[PDB]
Amino acid sequence: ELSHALYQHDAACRVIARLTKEVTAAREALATL
Amino acid sequence: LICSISNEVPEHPCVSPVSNHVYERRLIEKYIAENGTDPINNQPLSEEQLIDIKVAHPIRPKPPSATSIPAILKALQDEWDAVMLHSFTLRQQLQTTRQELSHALYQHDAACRVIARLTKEVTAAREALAT
Amino acid sequence: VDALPYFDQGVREAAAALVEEETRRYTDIMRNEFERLAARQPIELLSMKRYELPAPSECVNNSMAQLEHQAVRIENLELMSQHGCNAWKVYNENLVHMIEHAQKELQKLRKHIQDLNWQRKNMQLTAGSKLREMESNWVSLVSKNYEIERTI
Amino acid sequence: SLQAPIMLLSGHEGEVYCCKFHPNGSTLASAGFDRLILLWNVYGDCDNYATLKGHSGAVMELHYNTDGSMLFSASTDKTVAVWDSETGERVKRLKGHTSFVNSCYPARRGPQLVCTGSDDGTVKLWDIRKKAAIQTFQNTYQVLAVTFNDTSDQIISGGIDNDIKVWDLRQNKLTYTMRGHADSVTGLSLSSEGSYLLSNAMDNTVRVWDVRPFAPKERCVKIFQGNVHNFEKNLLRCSWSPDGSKIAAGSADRFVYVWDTTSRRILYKLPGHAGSINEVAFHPDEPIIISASSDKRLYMGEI
Amino acid sequence: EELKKHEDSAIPRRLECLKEDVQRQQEREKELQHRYADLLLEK
Repeated sequence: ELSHALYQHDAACRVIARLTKEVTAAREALATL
Repeated sequence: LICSISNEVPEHPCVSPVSNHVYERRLIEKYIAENGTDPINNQPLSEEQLIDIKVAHPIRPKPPSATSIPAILKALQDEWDAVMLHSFTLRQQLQTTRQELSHALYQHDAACRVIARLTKEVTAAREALAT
Repeated sequence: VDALPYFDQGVREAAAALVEEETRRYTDIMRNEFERLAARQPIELLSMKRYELPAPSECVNNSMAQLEHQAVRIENLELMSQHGCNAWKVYNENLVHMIEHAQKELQKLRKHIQDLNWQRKNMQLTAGSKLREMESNWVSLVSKNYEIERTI
Repeated sequence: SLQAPIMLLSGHEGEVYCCKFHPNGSTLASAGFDRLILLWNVYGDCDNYATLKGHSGAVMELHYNTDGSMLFSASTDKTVAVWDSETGERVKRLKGHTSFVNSCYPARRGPQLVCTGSDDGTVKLWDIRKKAAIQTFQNTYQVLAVTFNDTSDQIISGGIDNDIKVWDLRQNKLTYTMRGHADSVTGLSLSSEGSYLLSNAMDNTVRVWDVRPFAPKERCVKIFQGNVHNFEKNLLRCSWSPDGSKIAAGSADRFVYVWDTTSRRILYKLPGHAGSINEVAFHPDEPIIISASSDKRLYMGEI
Repeated sequence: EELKKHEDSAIPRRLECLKEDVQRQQEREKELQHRYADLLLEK
């Protein structure tokens, strides 16, 4: 349970890294438009 | 080659027919009397269900410098030291795993809230570019 | 939940701080009694520290103990030598059969897991392309909808 | 893959100029130089049952309706015969060209329309109910290939002037010209979306052109290579896959080229064709390719 | 074993979302043309 969690945690953590940079791209795009 | 309870190298290994796993007879006989089921698979198992196995026997070279004296004093002392300080240290390891479990699940759920918060943030920022 | 490991080839200190900020917000008899007491106290029970030292000039008994013990040792030594003399290496032969069996398991486990990893990797590259297809089409609309309105 | 590994479709006595898949895709109908059109059930054992005679020329262009109920093909004697898929009877023949009809297309969706092009340099719009031409567009050079957009507003014509021309049905004017071929255009075909038109030419290059209300204005969207034309001067036709991912075009080097729709990469280049290849067609549901050639045989490649 | 199952989950759903996300984008593309096409009708 510890191993499956820590793996899936840092896996789910990479979802945020991706999500944050796309969210950020939507801001300057709309802002500059 | 080993027993699947104590971590021994068995003197009279016996195999159970519900789950193919070799145990030392004394330790499997004790489990069946405590609760009549197979320790690993938790399946119904009795003493008559077991099957004794045969092998070329195991040999330990008793040290050349051995006697009743070291075997009573020095060797037996070290064995109950090694049993005592290991299980105490093993109880210390189990306590930290549960604490480090709590730091794992909290930091996990902390990340879930960031993602959920950023999932509302990103798509609405993309939507605003569409608008 | 979904986070592709194999596909996502493209910050840890940054994301750690954002995760940190969301954490700123949020059965034996008597045997067991003496064994747990011995481990807790950190003290082994004292054995017979007698046989080794002794003293010349009660000792008639202590002497007769020693003779019998010595005889047993010779008998045990012969028996021990007799077992060690031919068996001395028999245990080693058995210990090598016991060892190789563990490392065969190490391989069987190694092979399954590798296959699983490969499968996952292959699976990713599938979707990462499909996401790339979606984003290209996304950017096309984004500018298409504009160029439609600019002309109107 | 559906019951198709490769097979072999024969029966033709001359080059097989055109072949198209049943709108359903279950059945097929081909025609060529033999002045015969062949229908062989694609499924089961691939055997023809109904033959449609009534052509004093080369069934140059063969087409199908969105439904595919009505099939119309264009012959070399300047007369187009319209035959329903069921019962195979010459049902509506329209004769208005002074020379060979090189090609024909039928408008999908909107009320029934048919376009033709010929060696007299004209392009004609036909309403199947009138027994007379509706509009005539005099070019000046021989017209080889013609297709409608999905809105049924525009006619796209490829000739021997190396320039694809777009005609407006309401204005009756030369709306667009496309530059980019060094030689005659032999075959045009629209994407199922209306979005893109595929062209073969004697300039050695397969070119995709995008037709849109808002156009870049230099619509050389993509270029592909491999397709060879030679002294035979056969009309060469190309087709879009059901999903627009694949592009097939026949060649005179007996090689069935099929590029990737998005990466412009040769996905296939199958052999098994002795003579120059005149048309390649895609099954509407499954990955099945019908290749028709001047060696009088057909193959059913399965991908 | 479980990690592989997790990855499987991860795949099915990512694409289908982007697939439907793409379908909506195509609609805006599909209409914006028509208004441009109707510029020629007024002429």
